[PDB]
Amino acid sequence: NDDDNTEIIKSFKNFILEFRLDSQFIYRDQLRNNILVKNYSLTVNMEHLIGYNEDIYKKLSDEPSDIIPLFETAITQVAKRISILSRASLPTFQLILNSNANQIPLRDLDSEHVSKIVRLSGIIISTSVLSSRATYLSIMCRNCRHTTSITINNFNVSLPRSCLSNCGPDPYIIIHESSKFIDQQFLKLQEIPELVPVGEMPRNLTMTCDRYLTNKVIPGTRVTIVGIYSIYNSKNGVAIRTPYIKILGIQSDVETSSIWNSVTMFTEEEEEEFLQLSRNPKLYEILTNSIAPSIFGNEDIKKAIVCLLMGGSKKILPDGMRLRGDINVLLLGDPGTAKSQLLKFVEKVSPIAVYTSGKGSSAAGLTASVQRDPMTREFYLEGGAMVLADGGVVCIDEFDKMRDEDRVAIHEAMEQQTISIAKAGITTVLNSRT
Amino acid sequence: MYGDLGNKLVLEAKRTKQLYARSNQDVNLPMYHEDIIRNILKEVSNLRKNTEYLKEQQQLGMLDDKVAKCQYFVTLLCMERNKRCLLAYQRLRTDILDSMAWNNNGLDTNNLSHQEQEYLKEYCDLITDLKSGDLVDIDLSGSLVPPSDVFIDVRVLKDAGEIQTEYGVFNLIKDSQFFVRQSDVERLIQQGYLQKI
Amino acid sequence: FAPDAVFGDRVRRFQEFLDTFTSYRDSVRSIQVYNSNNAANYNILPHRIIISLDDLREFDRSFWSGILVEPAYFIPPAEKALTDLADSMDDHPWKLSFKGSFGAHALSPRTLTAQHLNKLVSVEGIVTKTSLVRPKLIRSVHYAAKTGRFHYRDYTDATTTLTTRIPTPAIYPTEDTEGNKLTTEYGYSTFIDHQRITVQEMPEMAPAGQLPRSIDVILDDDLVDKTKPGDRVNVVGVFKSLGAGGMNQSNSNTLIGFKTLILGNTVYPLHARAARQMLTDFDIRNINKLSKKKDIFDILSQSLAPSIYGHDHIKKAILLMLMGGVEKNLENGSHLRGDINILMVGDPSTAKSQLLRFVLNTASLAIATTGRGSSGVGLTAAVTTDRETGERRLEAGAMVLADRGVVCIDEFDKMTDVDRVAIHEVMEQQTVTIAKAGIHTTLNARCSVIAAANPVFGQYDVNRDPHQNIALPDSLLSRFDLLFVVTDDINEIRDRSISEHVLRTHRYLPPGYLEGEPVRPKLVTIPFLRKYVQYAKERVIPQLTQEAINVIVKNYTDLRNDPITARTLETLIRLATAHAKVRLSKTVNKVDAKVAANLLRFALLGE
Amino acid sequence: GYYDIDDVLADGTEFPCKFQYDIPGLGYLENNPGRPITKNTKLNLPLWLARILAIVGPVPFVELLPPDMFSTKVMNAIKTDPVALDLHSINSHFFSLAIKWIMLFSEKELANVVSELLLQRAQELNHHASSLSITNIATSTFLLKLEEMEKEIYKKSHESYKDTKRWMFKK
Amino acid sequence: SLPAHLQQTFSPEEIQFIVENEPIKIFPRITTRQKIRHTRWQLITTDDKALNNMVAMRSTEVVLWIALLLKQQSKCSIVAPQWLTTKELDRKIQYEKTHPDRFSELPWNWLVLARILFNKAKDDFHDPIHELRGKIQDLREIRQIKVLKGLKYLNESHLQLDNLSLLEINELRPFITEIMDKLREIHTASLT
Ligand SMILES: Nc1ncnc2c1ncn2[C@@H]1O[C@H](COP(=O)(O)OP(=O)(O)NP(=O)(O)O)[C@@H](O)[C@H]1O
Ligand SMILES: Nc1ncnc2c1ncn2[C@@H]1O[C@H](COP(=O)(O)OP(=O)(O)NP(=O)(O)O)[C@@H](O)[C@H]1O
Ligand SMILES: [Mg+2]
Ligand SMILES: [Mg+2]
Ligand SMILES: [Zn+2]
Repeated sequence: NDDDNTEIIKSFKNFILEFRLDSQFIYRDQLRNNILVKNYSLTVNMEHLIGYNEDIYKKLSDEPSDIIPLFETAITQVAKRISILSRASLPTFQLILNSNANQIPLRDLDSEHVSKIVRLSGIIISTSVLSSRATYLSIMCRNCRHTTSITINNFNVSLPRSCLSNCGPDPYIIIHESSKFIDQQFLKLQEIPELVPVGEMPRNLTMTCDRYLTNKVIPGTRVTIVGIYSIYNSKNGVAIRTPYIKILGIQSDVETSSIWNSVTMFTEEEEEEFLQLSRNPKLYEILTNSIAPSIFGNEDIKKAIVCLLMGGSKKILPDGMRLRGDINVLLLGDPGTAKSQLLKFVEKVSPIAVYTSGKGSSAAGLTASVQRDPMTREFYLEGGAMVLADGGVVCIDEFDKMRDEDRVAIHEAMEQQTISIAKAGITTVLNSRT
Repeated sequence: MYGDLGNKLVLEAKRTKQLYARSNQDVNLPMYHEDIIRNILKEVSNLRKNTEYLKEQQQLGMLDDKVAKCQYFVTLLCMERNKRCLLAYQRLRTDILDSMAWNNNGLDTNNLSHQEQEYLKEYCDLITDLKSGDLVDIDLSGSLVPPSDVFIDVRVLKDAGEIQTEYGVFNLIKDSQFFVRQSDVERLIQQGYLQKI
Repeated sequence: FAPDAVFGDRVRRFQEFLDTFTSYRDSVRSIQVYNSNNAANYNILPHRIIISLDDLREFDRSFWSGILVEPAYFIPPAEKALTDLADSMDDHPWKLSFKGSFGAHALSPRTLTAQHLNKLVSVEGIVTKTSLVRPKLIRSVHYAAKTGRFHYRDYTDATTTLTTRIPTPAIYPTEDTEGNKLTTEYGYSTFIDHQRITVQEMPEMAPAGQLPRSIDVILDDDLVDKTKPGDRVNVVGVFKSLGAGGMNQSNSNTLIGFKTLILGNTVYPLHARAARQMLTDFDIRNINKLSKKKDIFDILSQSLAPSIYGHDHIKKAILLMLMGGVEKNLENGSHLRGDINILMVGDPSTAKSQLLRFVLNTASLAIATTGRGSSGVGLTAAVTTDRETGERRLEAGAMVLADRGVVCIDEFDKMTDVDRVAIHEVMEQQTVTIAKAGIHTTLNARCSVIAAANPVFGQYDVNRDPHQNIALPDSLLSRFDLLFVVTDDINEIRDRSISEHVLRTHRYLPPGYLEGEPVRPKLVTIPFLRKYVQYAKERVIPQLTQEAINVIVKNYTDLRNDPITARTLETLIRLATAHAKVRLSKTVNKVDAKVAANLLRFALLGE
Repeated sequence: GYYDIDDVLADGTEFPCKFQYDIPGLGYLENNPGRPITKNTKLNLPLWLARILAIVGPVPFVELLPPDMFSTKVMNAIKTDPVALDLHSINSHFFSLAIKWIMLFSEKELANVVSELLLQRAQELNHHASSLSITNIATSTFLLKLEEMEKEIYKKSHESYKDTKRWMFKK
Repeated sequence: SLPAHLQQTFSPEEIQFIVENEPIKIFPRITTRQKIRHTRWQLITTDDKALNNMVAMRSTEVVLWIALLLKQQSKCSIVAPQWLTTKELDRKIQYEKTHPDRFSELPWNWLVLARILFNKAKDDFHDPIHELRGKIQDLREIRQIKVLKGLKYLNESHLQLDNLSLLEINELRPFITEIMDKLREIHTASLT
């Protein structure tokens, strides 16, 4: 078996070391450039893997859960060969996959896709904390102190049942000092709204990412995913098991504020395009034309909507006082004056936004709500529309039909940019920059 | 305080430096800050009036060997600082104008001061004086990318009709393409009529 | 490479370090002689040293980076060497603590990451969900009744040790090897106090639209109870994993991770923008120097909220409320409160919320609340099950967390009345009483409430009476010391003044930022003002005096014999006592009573 | 350079000064031309002025107090972790100002520490300058913590690498 | 008058121009040597004789820009220098792996000439060109590791870089000189 695994590993080593287009060894260069900035991963385009040697892609797509670890191993060996002098240490490199295969919509994924590489898209509705998973367990026997170690690959693992040569019935314990761990995050992906069938409730999948794919995306972002559609045996029918996606690649339509507040991401070409756009003399008129272009007239409202999107400048003073930077606009008036259509456009164009209707809202449902975590039996705080809109806009349509004590709950978050909760023994002032 | 307007002006200098340094083309340099400069020059005139007042009052003699020495030294240093800020701003915009001269005019005018406009004229006159004198066999205003290819394909990007060259013609038909000696068309690549390589 | 072979060299290098930086030897001996004196004199300092980590770097960078990056192999030899130093002093294991310059190891519960496991880290955050304190068994001793020997047994778990020693099942011996019956000897057996706290990320730091992360800290022996919930803290300790992480095959779940902790080595309380500020003799002398300026009360109150125009009488009342009068205890334990309770009710955009936010940033201990966002239970205290043990336990609410501090309440009239029914005991008795879940207790809530509200109508209606303008019951309004009514009443001169002030306020630029770059007549500074308030709260308890009483009774009778009630009198006494604290004076005097009456006259009459 | 704009800006930063004499008329430094400056007045002055008043006097007219950017706190932060440190938040021109301060008061300790800082940050800076696209968040964060001095060195270095890569792979 | 990016270094194109002035061995596919039994090259930067006396497949040495100008047409084939072969590049790789401190004595123009000839003379190599590209890549990667190790020892005093290429030097120049300059400025500032 390990002879064949060695041949697979050598085949991938050759793919990294030999693949070349227009005089550039793109994977050698990418691996080196990643090593210098100390991200130990490689992004592979499966078009290139198919083009190199379609037998390799056949092995990978037949059984990715066995072949992806071997590819990662190959990447480690090349990483050492191109960044450490041979005969004068690095972790196991994550493999990230880019693909243009035909997507399966989230609702169509089923038993025929188990253990296959799958491509899909949706909106991330939740992101859990960074749990820790072992890559390498240092192990020893509780009685005779036989010491060994278990390398782990996270594609579906256990300790051994009895000692590897009396030691008692269940003999092994972990040694955490010499064991190694990685970040693991859970995301919940909900299917695209315009792809939901007629009269159906929108379906969602739990899915996991690890190493450098953690914290890459945040709730509300629309994403496309490459991953192994796979199963886990929950503690809860008969012979029934929970589906999930082991993520191998994430590609958001755009990246915004995922784990960054002062950091940014812009290319030189788009920065220069924005710079020469900023210098245009008719810029305000062009932006006003861009707002809701199929809505006639309402020019001062469109001008105000540009101002609301842009916002002012937030300020913090030696007093300690904070001055509100964002802008609030109310459209009050007659029926069919395109107010709701304008709110729809603003929710569509803003980089961060939420749309709610006042009669569909709640005080908690808007600012933030207390929840009880069921198996912990303990209270925690979950964000409402103001939290999800933080750093952007909340479009409160149908505002006059909001119940008054729901309406009053907006006051602090609307002026002080904060939500002062005091409930169930929780006391916090969450930020809401909306 | 007397240094502040100089700091505002050289922060302006730094921002226009970054504006010019971010791109391959000559970015059109921003407006000449006449208002901040006039505020500085008026501030310098006030500092001069203070030196005049003090050098008058050294006839009246108040503690002058130290106190008048100190007041004079401080106001003198304020004037040195304001001179440095003014000259830093003007030297940067001079440098950018010299660059633009060699790049184009030696082969947006509202943004210059009149001294800068006539300076740019005189500097172009100087560049032309060099390439018109001795060393004339080299077009000193030419490019500084080495000649990699003697024959090039060039696609006609804008129409200009029939023009002669040293031993022939080009009819610059829109979206026609030539295969031609680079030295016979370089002027038109610089002038933006021809596209490739 | 095996750790034991290098333990001796590491020990002698830390011994050479301690010998070199002899301030640590002096500290060890100071602790020892203090404890010896207090043991004999019939309260005890712990066997713990804070080493400046900079000193250890400048001594030996290799050992320093060993403490940072491999503490499980470098702290035990350092603590052994320290214990040997303490042993070398004339006539128990000594522990270490660390301060300074952690660099990349300075983190928060968000950016603490699996790459940091088993390293020494410093985390900044806010404490929540402190467990009960429990004794943790570490050694048990047993008298073998027939054999006569004292047998013993050590114990281990993943929290007791920096390295993963084999576990011990917490079972007490009962029989000798020969089968002789054992008896456990408490008092010779050894237990450490153990406490588990959740440090939460500071909400100001959490990125856009994400909620605060949190991590669990373990504290042992003298570190226990060094913090309560709501404390902003910096914790230093070893970030660790523990448990099986589902690798034990009884757990079918493939995806769950390992539990992780910080094993704490020191705990620093914070209010940097320290919870208690240190005062140099220079600070003492400056504080006294300023107190003799004839109009110091005006200087300090003008120095409050310098970005708020006007509202002079409110800022004066706020200053006296930060410096509340002395609490009285009388016969049969009868009690008179010393807090000053303020209600700002008035028109919108009259800086009521901004004044609350200034107070929140200026008091030593302030808890923010808002009317809709506050439950009555979330305000007093809430019953929860402590998952560490399974017992019903109280979680302190805002009024209890602000004890010996202040509470800020914005949008106060927007509260539901079953919330305001829970306000009454705090105002009237400085306490809250619980009678539910089989828990029957009373908790201290001794704090100045300052609150902001609007009238029942959107703006104050001068055609109608205060009880008709103001939503709250008279049974609640009478409990506030000062009821302020403010209005945004239009006037060109005042509008010009406030406008040009607000434009100066909005034209501010903090240091070092470029023009237009986004952010990441004598008056005292806010740090100075915070120090002055701490000084006056700690070091002066003004005594009432007859010359002040004469002014007080004259003014009280005059105010009453023209809304006034019996409670107005001790409010005047409190305001006078607090103004005596502003003067740093051991006595209340006629000046204090005059200012107190002037300010309460403003509040009542709109003078 | 006299016209070196980043030097003109660096000279505009301010340092804590303690005056050594009672001098009439200089109160405009204290925002009132009609009053004296007094001995042991502690005041922040721009370095283009503070540099001179600390040498002319005899006792010089000004003593320069130790600025916070070279305090023991900052030096210890430097000496633990040079690459993680946010020098830009300490002072945007910290290296130019350190060079001026070392020259103004010959100080071997600070010269060594600033040399160590520069070298250890130059390694990381070269790593981010050498890595090229085929911006990375790990690079995008590090460039915030660079001084204007280091940002200039980074742009020049990274442009050199990018130009070389361009020439090698594009015909 | 000189662009900002050319102030204190060479562009990669200028490095190519410098390397293009080297002589190179070619097989002519034209005959210019006239028999005893018409235009001559008449150059002024380089020697005119070899071009005036070419005979087809009698190998001869000419300046590289002329060799490329001929190889742009079918009229020439450029003989690879001896170092640019699989066995020789493998020997240099083994030297690089064997001696961590030294750079192997590849000629100063090696990367530039490899780029030029792989693009303009892809059909003239005896070895399969994909292997030569692979081994040139191995060499640049290993030498870059050595460069990174070297930069840990920058000084206020001096540095030694025995066999580093012209292109590798030119790539590093606006970094090494700047950092050593600022270390000098820090050091000299401390002197009394
Ligand atoms: N100026 C306009 N230009 C184009 N379509 C318009 C315009 N005004 C109204 N409409 C159309 O009429 C409808 C407007 O609905 P809507 O956006 O709900 O208006 P509204 O102001 O929100 N009225 P209401 O929700 O009853 O208060 C849409 O179908 C629009 O296409
Ligand atoms: N006197 C003042 N000086 C400066 N700013 C002021 C003043 N009065 C109000 N403001 C500004 O008004 C804004 C709103 O202040 P805020 O404290 O929220 O008012 P408020 O009294 O709480 N109104 P409300 O919550 O609707 O009852 C802030 O940005 C203040 O800076
Ligand atoms: Mg509508
Ligand atoms: Mg308010
Ligand atoms: Zn065993």
